[PDB]
Amino acid sequence: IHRTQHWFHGRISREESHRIIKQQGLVDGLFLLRDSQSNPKAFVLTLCHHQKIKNFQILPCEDDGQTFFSLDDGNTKFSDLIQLVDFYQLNKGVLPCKLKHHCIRVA
Amino acid sequence: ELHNDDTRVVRVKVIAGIGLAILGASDPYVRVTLYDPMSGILTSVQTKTIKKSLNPKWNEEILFRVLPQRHRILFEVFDENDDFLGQVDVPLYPLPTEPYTFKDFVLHPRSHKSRVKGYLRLKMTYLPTHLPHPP
Repeated sequence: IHRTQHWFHGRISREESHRIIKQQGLVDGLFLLRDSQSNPKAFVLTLCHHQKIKNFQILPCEDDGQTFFSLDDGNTKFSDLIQLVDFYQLNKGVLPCKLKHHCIRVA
Repeated sequence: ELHNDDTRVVRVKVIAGIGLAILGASDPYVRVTLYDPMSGILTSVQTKTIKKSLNPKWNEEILFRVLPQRHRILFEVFDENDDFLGQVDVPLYPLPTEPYTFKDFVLHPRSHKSRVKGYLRLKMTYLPTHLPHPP
């Protein structure tokens, strides 16, 4: 589970995640994943690029009993958040840039 | 999960469809599906659609982190107008490490009512005190 993943920050707010990204340098490709505050089964990719912070909702869908996740309306689907991060570290897709450095969790 | 040191990154070029099956008004795209036969789909990606073509040139590139000996990639060509235009299902080993050249894979039907023809041109190569818990 992504709960052991260093890029996963769990239940922090939008505001908190922006504060974290800024404090750790506002560098291109700096990112973190967290829980969505608007959907208990969704997550959010928070990503910095050109000194701007974007939030991408990662929505679940069920295909034949198994949950898949997507931030681009099903064009690109993943069995879990680990696959999602591995993919966007290697491909830009709809993102402004590839995922590069994760933010370190803050107490 | 922790990083798996057995993983490699495969560069997948989805180049073109060749001679796909009156007007021939198909709008083809490829659904590219990385999966583990024993546990299921890991990542699925769709190329762009090309309008009104039986010889679409996508020239799209996709990188996957994979377990060469276990994972496989299924390529499915669809008519966005989805109707099935054929599939190619490959292992991820052996592949050369990175020029090397493409292969024109035969497209296969998936059912007796499938009528598919032509090839899918692909190139695939490998690239060379404590943390707080999340609330």
